[PDB]
Amino acid sequence: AMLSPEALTTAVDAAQQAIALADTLDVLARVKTEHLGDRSPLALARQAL
RNA sequence: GGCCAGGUAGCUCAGUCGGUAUGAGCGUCCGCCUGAAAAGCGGAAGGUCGGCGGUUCGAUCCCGCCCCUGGCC
Repeated sequence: AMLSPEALTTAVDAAQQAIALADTLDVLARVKTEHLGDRSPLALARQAL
C-alpha cells in the first residue's frame, strides 16, 4: 500500500504550492486538473479503490 | 393521494444498489497537416450524476422530504 502518512502529506504540499503559485485564473484551472482532477496524484490515492 | 419508472458533459443519450461515469456520438481546445481551413491521425479540457438533509473513514448508487416529467388513474 502506497498511502503512508509521508506520501499524502508531500503530495498535498506540491498541490498547495502550485495552487499558491497560480497567478491567474487560467493557471488555476490547469493546476486544478493536475492536483484535483481525476488524473491527479491525489486522485490516484482515491483510484486505489 | 398510490407504488413505480425517469432528471447524468455544450447537444442527444447510455451506464453503475458505495471509493475510476477508464461514458458514447456530436460540440470545445492543442499538435502533425494547409497560404489559411476541414477531414484523417495523435493528444487533451470540461459533470460537483435533480435540490436540501440523514447513515458511513468514503454516496451518482441506501433512508426521508421536496422541486419537475411521463406512465397508468
